[PDB]
Amino acid sequence: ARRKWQKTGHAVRAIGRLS
Amino acid sequence: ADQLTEEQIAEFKEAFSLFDKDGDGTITTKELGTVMRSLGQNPTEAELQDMINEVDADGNGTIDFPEFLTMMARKMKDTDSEEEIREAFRVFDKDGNGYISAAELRHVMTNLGEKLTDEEVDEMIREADIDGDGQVNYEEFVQMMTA
Ligand SMILES: [Ca+2]
Ligand SMILES: [Ca+2]
Ligand SMILES: [Ca+2]
Ligand SMILES: [Ca+2]
Repeated sequence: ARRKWQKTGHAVRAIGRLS
Repeated sequence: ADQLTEEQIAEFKEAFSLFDKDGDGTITTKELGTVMRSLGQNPTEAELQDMINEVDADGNGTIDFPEFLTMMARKMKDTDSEEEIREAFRVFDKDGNGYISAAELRHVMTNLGEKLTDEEVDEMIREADIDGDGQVNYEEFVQMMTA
């Protein structure tokens, strides 16, 4: 579960950085 | 470590794989658009290409893991992280009540490409619920989305 949250957070972070 | 670690690289690879849904080693505009829609954004064609172009060091039009890692590792300005997290909450909190339910979490995770078990959904909720009120609020989500 913790890693799943971290993966999700990293996806959002990646979209922010890409933006 | 402010510095890049093996653990961090492995986590960034796990994130890369979420985008690279066909497992071919590169993220296309199609794959990036799909994840953005799962997170509540409908990017234009040109936005996808323009975004890829900024990180597409080898000029091939798509993002490989080295390019993704360089982007994720970079010491940065104006990452938009806080605002992007705020926006992302909206697809989780579909009824707008300020809390993410188990059903709500399960629904977004399915869109992101999971088939989570009941135990995993329940564990994800419980872990985020640091105030112990049984529910997951915006500030609790924020802590999980920077963990
Ligand atoms: Ca791919
Ligand atoms: Ca490339
Ligand atoms: Ca809700
Ligand atoms: Ca709570």
